[PDB]
Amino acid sequence: GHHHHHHLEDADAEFDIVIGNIEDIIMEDEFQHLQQSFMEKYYLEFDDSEENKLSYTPIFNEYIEILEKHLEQQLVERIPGFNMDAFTHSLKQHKDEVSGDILDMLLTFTDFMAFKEMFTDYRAEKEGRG
Repeated sequence: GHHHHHHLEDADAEFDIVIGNIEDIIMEDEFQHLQQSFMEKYYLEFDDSEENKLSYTPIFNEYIEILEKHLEQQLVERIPGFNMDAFTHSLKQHKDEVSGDILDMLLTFTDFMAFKEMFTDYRAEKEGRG
């Protein structure tokens, strides 16, 4: 890992979809549950990854795998509580069953206040917070 930039679209529509909604859901997890669920059903009911040209196939898989991997371990060990990041939902399967609602309820001991503080600051500012 040693790059940073945005591009592609027509090749991987689903990617751009989750990407945009991801930066937005950063404030609300539920939002992702709905959006993601939509793209998931549509995608699964259409095609899968490993698409695009012969160069995009690997470049895409690697890239996504890199971020997904890092964010995966982070989100997994995150368990902040309050609607910190929906990345978890689209990360594994669906955190809708238990989001900031119940999570923050008990995990209130340390809501996303702190977690999101640094996490969001980087994640958001990274996706293009503004």
